[PDB]
Amino acid sequence: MRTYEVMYIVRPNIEEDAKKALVERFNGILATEGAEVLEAKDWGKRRLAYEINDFKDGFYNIVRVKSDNNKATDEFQRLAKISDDIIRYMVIRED
Amino acid sequence: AISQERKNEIIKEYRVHETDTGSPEVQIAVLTAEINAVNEHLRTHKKDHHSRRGLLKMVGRRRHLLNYLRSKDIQRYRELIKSLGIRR
Amino acid sequence: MTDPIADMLTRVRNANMVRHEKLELPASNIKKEIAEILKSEGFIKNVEYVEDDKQGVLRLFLKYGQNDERVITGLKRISKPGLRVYAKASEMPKVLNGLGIALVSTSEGVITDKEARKRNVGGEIIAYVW
RNA sequence: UGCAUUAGCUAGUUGGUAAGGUAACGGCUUACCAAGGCAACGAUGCAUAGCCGACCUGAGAGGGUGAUCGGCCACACUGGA
RNA sequence: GGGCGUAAAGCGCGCGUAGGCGGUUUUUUAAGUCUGAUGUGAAAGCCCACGGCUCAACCGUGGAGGGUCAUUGGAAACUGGAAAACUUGAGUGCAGAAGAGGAAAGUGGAAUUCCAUGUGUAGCGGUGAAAUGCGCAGAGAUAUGGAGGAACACCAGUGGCGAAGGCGACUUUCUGGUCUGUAACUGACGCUGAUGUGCGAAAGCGUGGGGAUCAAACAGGAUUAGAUACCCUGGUAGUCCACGCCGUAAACGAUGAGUGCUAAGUGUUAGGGGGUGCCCCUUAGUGCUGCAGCUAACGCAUUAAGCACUCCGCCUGGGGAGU
RNA sequence: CCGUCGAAGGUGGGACAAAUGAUUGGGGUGAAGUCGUAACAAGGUAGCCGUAUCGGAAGGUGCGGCUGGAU
Repeated sequence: MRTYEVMYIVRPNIEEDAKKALVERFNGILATEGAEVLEAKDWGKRRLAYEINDFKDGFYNIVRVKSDNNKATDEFQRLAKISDDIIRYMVIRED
Repeated sequence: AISQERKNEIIKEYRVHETDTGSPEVQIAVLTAEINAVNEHLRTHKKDHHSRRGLLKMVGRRRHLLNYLRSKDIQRYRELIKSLGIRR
Repeated sequence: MTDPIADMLTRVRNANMVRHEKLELPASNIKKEIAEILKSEGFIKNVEYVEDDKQGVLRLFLKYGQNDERVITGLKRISKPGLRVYAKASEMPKVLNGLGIALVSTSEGVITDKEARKRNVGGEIIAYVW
């Protein structure tokens, strides 16, 4: 019904061990009460076309997350503003 | 609640060769699972009162389907009770 | 359908007021001779034969005069579901002593009121559609 | 008969069989027997009245429905054995 | 022999099954309408007649005679309750846009008060006529400045409104959720609804805090043949935040209730096509536009109270009585 | 003789009733003798709901509500 395309970017300096626990929390709020997703990915070394906060790198893990309870793209938006973990996210409502 | 193909395994294994929904034993089974599927949304959303009556209406429409199950179904009445988790 | 002749009574009456030659009364399983019981006299004129499929719709084929003169001055409901108006050997009514045909069905199907007293029975006339 | 200025009642309530003896089975007692069950059929409280065959009555649709005069049911200061 | 409006009538109670009652095609084994044991068929019974008492009580007719005591065993495609089945128009709202369901706000700079020191001394709180206020042993006026509040003028819109319920000195939260053109998914159609959570402006409630330009009362000022009133004023209370909770309304403009159709639309905040917005866009959340027919009239009609779909329902002695 | 049951009575507290004084109210009354436009038009204050108040009878300075406002 209400699909959401979240394309959040992580910090350029984060340990893999902590990165696994960082994506676990993001996936925990995305796959909460039913995942209903398409396919997960894990982009690595790459360059962004636009610059935001003058960084050096940034791990990627953008995955499609279809929802019906409208609670998967809730905390995520707040996570990329209050805490200093996410920088550039996304908020697409297109099916 | 559950997705079309995420709860079509119950219908297929409990319905005759037709690959479709609308059966009295299929509707009752697909509605009972829906209540359990929306049971996690009935906890956090307890302050709201515009969905609590919705389940009652869903059970009210299920009564009619259950009324036909009490007509002439004895082995088809306990088949949707010993297999799932309900009373009677 | 809550009332058998619900639309039936709200069709001919409305068609006899707006002058509707052809009518479209939702035909049923008993909505045939009940809407054409006055086919003997001329109240509801007459029709060939109810032709449709599994209770579809039946016409009445109403007819008027030169300046659209309606013979029926509004039709009201009397014998409906629930209560029963069974005229036995109590007392048969009379006004002009013979003219048209009404609702008196027993074991002869659809009969007129000419021999209504002869049979001394008063039931409701009905028939199937096609 | 209703109570709004009361809204509830039966617990061997609901059915079990056996000590007898009367017009009779016998939850009569007989051995034992349930939880909120019975009950809305207001059972359980009241209202309390002798009951009927009758005469007026809307024009019929509605409504009344006992003084007669006989059946019965009573009573015999008060109770009780 | 009662309305679902002035009459005799708007449950503000928006969220829910009183089994009273609200299309589901086909379809059933016989709920059923009119036939069947009839002997009996009597009666201070209206007995079809029946006996006279003149004005009075003069009583036989059980078959007639009804006041009988053949009305199916029965002919199912069918009040409320429907298995095989698909649909959009509604479900989340399928793509939409203003909603940020919601700004309380530190650095903040603009004030009635003291005073650094000024529209700094007649400046302001300041009257239907009727202003009170700022030393008598020592006394306000705010362009400012060293201050703001319950901090905040504009984005707060005939907004989405989902129940009587539309947000900020830009500003963040998605919180069920409601809607018009559209149907991706199974299929199946009622009562402003028995769970009316007793939700419910308002004084009173969990007012944490509260009382400041101020402001009831109070000093008062004022008439004319008549006004402690009201007006204004120094002037307590009186108005204020999370924390069981808090309840009448002009909740209904005295104006609640499932109908449509024989004129067009269907606006709002601003978002949308046929394809270029020229022809289309039924209509709803919202503002509703009159004509068949009713209603004694008044008045209901692309959302009648004509007539085909729910329980409800109000006038009963005017009264007394809302006591 | 032990016992079994019985009327009857002393009465137990309550309800129940009826007068009695004192009362506190009704429901009008003694007919504008007591005071007054207590309200309606454009009603010296333009109209009107629940309320803190609320009078020998008569309301409004608060609390939220009102076009039912004329030239």
